[PDB]
Amino acid sequence: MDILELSERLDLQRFHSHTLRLYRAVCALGNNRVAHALCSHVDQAQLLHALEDAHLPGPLRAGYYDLLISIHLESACRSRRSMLSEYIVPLTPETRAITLFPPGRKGGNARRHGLPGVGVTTSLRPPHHFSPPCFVAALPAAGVAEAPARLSPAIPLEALRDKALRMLGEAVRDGGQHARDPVGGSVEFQFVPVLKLVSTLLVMGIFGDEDVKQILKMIEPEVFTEELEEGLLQMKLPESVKLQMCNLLEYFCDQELQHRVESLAAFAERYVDKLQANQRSRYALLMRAFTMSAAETARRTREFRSPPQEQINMLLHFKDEADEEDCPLPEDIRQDLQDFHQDLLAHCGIQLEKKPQSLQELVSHMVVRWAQEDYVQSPELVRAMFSLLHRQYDGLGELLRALPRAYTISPSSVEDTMSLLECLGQIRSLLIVQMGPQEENLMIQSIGNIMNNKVFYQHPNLMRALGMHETVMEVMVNVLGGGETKEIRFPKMVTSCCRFLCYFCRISRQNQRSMFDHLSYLLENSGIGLGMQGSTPLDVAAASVIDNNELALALQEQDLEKVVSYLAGCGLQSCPMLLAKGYPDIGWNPCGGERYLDFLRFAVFVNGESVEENANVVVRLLIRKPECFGPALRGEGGSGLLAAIEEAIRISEDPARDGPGVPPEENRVHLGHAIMSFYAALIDLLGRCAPEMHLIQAGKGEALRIRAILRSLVPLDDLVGIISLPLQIPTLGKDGALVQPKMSASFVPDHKASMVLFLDRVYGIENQDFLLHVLDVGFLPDMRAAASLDTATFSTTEMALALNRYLCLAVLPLITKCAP
Amino acid sequence: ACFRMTPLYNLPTHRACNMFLESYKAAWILTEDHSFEDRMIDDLSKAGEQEEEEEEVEEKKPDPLHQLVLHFSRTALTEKSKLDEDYLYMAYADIMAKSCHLEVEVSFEEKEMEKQRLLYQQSRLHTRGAAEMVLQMISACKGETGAMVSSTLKLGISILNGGNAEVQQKMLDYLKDKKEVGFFQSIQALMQTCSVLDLNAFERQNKAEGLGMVNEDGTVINRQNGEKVMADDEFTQDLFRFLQLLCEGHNNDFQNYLRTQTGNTTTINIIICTVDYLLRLQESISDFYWYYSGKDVIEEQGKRNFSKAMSVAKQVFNSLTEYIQGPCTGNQQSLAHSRLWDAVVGFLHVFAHMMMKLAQDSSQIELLKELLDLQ
Amino acid sequence: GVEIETISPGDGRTFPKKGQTCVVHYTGMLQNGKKFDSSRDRNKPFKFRIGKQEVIKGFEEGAAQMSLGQRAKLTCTPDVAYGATGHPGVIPPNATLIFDVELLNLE
Amino acid sequence: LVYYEGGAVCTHARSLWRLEPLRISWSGSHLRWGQPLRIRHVTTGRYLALTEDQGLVVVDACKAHTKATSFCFRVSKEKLPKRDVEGMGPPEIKYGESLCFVQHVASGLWLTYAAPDPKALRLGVLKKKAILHQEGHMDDALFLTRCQQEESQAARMIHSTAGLYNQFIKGLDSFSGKPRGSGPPAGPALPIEAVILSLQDLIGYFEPPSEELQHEEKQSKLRSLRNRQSLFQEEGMLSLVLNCIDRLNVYTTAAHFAEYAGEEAAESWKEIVNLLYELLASLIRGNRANCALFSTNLDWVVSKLDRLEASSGILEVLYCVLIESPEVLNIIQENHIKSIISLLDKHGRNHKVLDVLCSLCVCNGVAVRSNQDLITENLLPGRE
Repeated sequence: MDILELSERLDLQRFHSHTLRLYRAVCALGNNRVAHALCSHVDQAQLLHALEDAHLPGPLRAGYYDLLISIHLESACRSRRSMLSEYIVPLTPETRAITLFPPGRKGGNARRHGLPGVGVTTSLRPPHHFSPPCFVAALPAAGVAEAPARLSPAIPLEALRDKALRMLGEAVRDGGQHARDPVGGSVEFQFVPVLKLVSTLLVMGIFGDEDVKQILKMIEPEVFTEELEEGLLQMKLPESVKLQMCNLLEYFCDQELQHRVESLAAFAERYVDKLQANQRSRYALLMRAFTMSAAETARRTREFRSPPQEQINMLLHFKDEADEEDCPLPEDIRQDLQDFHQDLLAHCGIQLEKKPQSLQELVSHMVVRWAQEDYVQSPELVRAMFSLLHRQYDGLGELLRALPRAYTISPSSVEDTMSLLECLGQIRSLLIVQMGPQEENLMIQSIGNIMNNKVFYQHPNLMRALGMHETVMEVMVNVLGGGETKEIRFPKMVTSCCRFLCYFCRISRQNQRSMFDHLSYLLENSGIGLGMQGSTPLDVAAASVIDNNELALALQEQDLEKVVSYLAGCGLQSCPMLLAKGYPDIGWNPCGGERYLDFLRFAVFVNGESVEENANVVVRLLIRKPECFGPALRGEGGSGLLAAIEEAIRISEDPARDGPGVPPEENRVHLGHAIMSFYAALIDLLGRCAPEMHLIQAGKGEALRIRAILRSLVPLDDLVGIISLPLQIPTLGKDGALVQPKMSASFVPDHKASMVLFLDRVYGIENQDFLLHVLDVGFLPDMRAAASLDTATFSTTEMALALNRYLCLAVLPLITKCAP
Repeated sequence: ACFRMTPLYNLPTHRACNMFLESYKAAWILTEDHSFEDRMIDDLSKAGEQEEEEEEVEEKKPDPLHQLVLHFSRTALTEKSKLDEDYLYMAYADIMAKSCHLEVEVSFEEKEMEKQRLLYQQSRLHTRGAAEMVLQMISACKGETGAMVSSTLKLGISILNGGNAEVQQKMLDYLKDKKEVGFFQSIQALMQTCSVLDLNAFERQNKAEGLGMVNEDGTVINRQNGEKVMADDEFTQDLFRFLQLLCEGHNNDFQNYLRTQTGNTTTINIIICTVDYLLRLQESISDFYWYYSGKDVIEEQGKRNFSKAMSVAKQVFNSLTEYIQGPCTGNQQSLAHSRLWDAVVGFLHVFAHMMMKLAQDSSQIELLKELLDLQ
Repeated sequence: GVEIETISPGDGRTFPKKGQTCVVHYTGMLQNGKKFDSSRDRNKPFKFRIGKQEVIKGFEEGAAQMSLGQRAKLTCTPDVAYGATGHPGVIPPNATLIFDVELLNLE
Repeated sequence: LVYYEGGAVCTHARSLWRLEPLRISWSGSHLRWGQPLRIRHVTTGRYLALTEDQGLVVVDACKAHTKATSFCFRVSKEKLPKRDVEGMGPPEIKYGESLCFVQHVASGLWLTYAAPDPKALRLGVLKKKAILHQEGHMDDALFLTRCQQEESQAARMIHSTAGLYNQFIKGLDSFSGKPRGSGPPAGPALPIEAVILSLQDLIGYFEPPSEELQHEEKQSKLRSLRNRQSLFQEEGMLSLVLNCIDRLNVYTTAAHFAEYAGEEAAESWKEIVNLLYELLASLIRGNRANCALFSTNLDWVVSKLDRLEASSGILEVLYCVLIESPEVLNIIQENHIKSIISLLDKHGRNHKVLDVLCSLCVCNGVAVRSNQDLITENLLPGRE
């Protein structure tokens, strides 16, 4: 039957309107895989005809307009909208052409405002990616979740924008005629779907400059002249239409803002060149001033001995005219900046009649008139209205909230910026979807494309400005939150996020400091996040604090008490994943234990020196929670740590107790090695928690108290037994093959080197008898074995490199401090 | 290295422009003055062009300023677990707060003009529910410190400046007929989360400038990033300033309301929780004295940390004065039976030795005179 | 597999051989008469290179048999169609397809 | 057993005590210290008693012999029933102040938390069982605090609803076998009118407030609605009514219900099945926490959409689950999708089913591409 009959058959009208709501539901939030499939059911011809179908009912007309926007426009629109708040202005010849006001002759300081959205915009926005929908093309030969992401289905936009202008013009004229039968059955159903389509096209930037001039004519044909016809703002429109009008105007306000930002960036390009030239000429004049000066050169050349960040602060420090003595900029350059500081204020309507004459007065006058005309009942309309009204008045503050995201780049990196922003748009677009294997593969390769981009390393300030570290953080927060107890799914994607953040911190100090603010969030998410293997979320925390003494000092005790309480739990049962894999159950987890210990090791040791405040807080928490030490040195029922290390040696050597015994998994946990690696990290932590000698010779009260506590908790007798323990050696035999041990399940030189620091920092060497007594028993056969392995065939083995680092980093330096 | 660091003329154009924008905004835009708040509220408070209509209905549809307050009091009263940040509310609450105050032998004639003009500024707001919406977002925040509370208390102070009697009457009436406990549960929570002086944080701050790290973008001379001891001093100052403003003018009806709430289901003794905060502050400042007891001179950072803590202690004593003046016999018996005495003795012990120590030199006259006005 | 039923004869001499784009206005239909695809609604011809396996195999082998301007019909069996998996969201699995093929021009 | 349990444990109905004296006349008299008075639990209707085998336990009203149940109040632990006064009574004990001690009137034992702490309290949330000890510790003084009228009124309906519907449960499954034929009744007559009256009293007791209410006042009714639903769910009656649906669903029709209960109950069978779903929808709607319980038994509700006795009732229950819990959407499989689509196949063009599918795609503004693809995989290609 004719679809126009549903205006009387209300039974099917509700069902079909709900059907179009289901179509928008199943193609909502970027699901372009299905948004392609919908084009078969609703053809392009059907949608385009339904745009002009003036006898369609209310719900069906609005449902079909919204369905067209959802299927063909919303996926590209959302991604473009998220990049409308960033201003990456490249330094290009067309960037230089951008001016605050159009060239004219009415006023140099304040000409009449140009038409908003009309002109050239140089701010970088990634291009849209559409695809012609064809259902008979050959299916992809590759497997699932390997093909590239489906794009938005294509639709003619050059004709679509002209059509969108056309019905909008018809609606404006028809509204003026005050017809008793408006299109669609009501004024709201006549204007709201059309204004939605115009708003979406405006956001996507489909409309050209002439088209924008038209839209400004239908909005207000008198104020917005350049040099019945009643504007949309004077037609007594309902509340629902008013919301779309607010969306249109806030778009034009954004265009005015972006015009201001680009104009300022162009002024920066025109100003830096002159300022550099003048400062270079003044450098030569300062060089020749030695012939007519004296010892007072330092005051004037402190500018050139100061890096440029505070140089521009001094150079531009002439705003209030009471500070002109230090500034060496001539009056023409000073006048230039004072000139641009006046027209910028005029462009924002600061300082300088019923005609509004501009968008700034037009929006304020209209919004106030709407509010005083009637009690507005829509909360969304009220918030949109006063958001607009606040933006018109607070012109400068609105610019202030936008400036930290502004950034200028060289023209040689625009294509890399496009190749980066597209991947960033992928990450942002995956925030609104439940993570799955398809999305996981769509973003791991996105992050990998971010790594191989030069702009990621060259512009850390830009990378922080775009806030990538956030979007990756909430992606990790979402996946950790999902299945937070039962199972942390997608480990390959969690390690992708964590690896990216860890590499993000190492770029620069400011990025590292930015990550340091998110430290508190990471601990509880890493409390169960350690189950996966690889770049754990804990490693992000450790990389955020390492090598920065400021961040290490700034780290607070409430962050550490979480870690020690977590180690308290980790010391009374095994790893739950290890329990599930059939590992021989043990009453304390060595995996999560060592993972905590390395972080504490990075927390209390900076640039070769211990941090006293961190060291004393961590040691008083370990003593306050004695269960963290493990089975040995526990206290009640716990023998010496030597009784643990040989026990771990036997367990590591003996099968069916080393692990599950079904690396084999490339990260297979060997519990015999895990016990003795845990205690190796524990002794490394204690040695790096040892108070410094300069504090001991100064005799500080807590320094002696804490180091005595370390002495009592760690007896030296079992320590020498740990020194005296042997190594498993690659022995020549069995037809010449190198019979080597497995470092993942055997004694390693690292564990002993973890001790050499402890002994060198807690007890020390003062007398020769105790020096040679420990050197000859354990430190001697290690290096005799090193000499034996140091041959043409064995010096490149897996133990030989460890032995070289073991001796030359811990043992031989120790001998250098014990030589007298 | 400073002799050989790169001069400005050798910097790339894009990098130089990036530094230039930050220098320009930080030295020309932040310092720029534009007080549009008064004319914003003036525009929003005029119900012009329909007064000639003279609508029959009594209702009298709200003017634009009243519509903001109604909308924000709707978001305030909606039932949500967390009161999420609203940058629009920050903008408009700040605009309303900054649109009221507008501020050597000046006579008693023009002061009667100035204070009456201030009352007109406040009447322009509180006649439109602005007192109630402030009370609502204080209850709605549920004890979570943030820009929500800071801009709400900033507005509550600007509407209560000078102890506006009708504003206190409106707030007291709204609390007494709504009978909600969340307002004082929040006030108790914020007062408990207010920070005091920490020696451990101070020692870490001392070692921060010892390192004196710089940044990659040029060089910053002793970067003044966030100070972490009494960071919320301004927030504790204007929380107690708001509490003082409520009971100012000997409002015995509200003074008895802070001590106990007959209408509410449970009674929260704000006076006692004020003493408890004062005790925490006095223990902190006493320990901060004990750390400088050995040292003969107090460095600049130490002086600033006193000045911030002392200004907050001055505000706390002023608020405690306003709780008992009138006199309020209930509060007087409450403070007598409270733990105020231990804080008093501790302050006296701090006062004595601090005056002798600061009188030995002329570099701590500022600190010592703030000690005099504090005691 | 694929059989042709001529609707309107073309020229009968110019046949698209291997190496050139095949430009066609197709109108695919399901076995029950419910149309699932077309190209004149989009008003743009479906240009696909011959022999590059860019189209379903049934359409691929059918497009070679006829000549310029030949309106024809193709009965795509599930063997040379999407078949077992169908087209996700549009074509049900194991279904016969009918095409109103119209090879309008060659480049 | 009584526990000094902290946190949000005693915002529920399980932790309300009633100060019930012995005197029939002037029982609501103001408290005088050291007077005989019983203590009762509200929902279970049980009285604290000093029993010989388990010490301090709650016992039914048939075994409260006034010896082990009566208690008293006082100011301190130093060793001190008075003659009843025919009046309101002097003001002695205030709310939130005036610390009181409780000693058994006959046994003389004083309330105190049990000292030992087991492995359960080593890791789990702290709960220290109060034992009526000889002298105990020092801090065992009590603060007496009020409770508001709504929850105080509420507690009795928990007691009444549990008593009546439990008696309906045992009266129901008593005829699980033994088909009727034409003989005498299997058990006592079912409380059909009592249950139906309680159902209609509770549906309106949980009726969402009208839309036209002012937003300033509407949210106040929302708070009461959430609190009432939370308390009723927390007392397990949401599962108890789920038992009611499970017990009724085993019978295919009213005639089959008559084959095991009788012609008198077959009349109200179709009425009660619709009412129970309405009550369930009232209980679950609007609450995320109460709605979260349907993550495990999602297929339980899904299996009942085929049943024709109450089609829209269960469909509404499913809709209330979906619009409230985003976690439920992660649990929906292909079987559930084909089940929902089968409703459109079997029950015609029910537009509300489209709203169920519309809610299965996006919940709280996040996409679920698994459900979106399954819906399009099974609904769109058929074109039927």
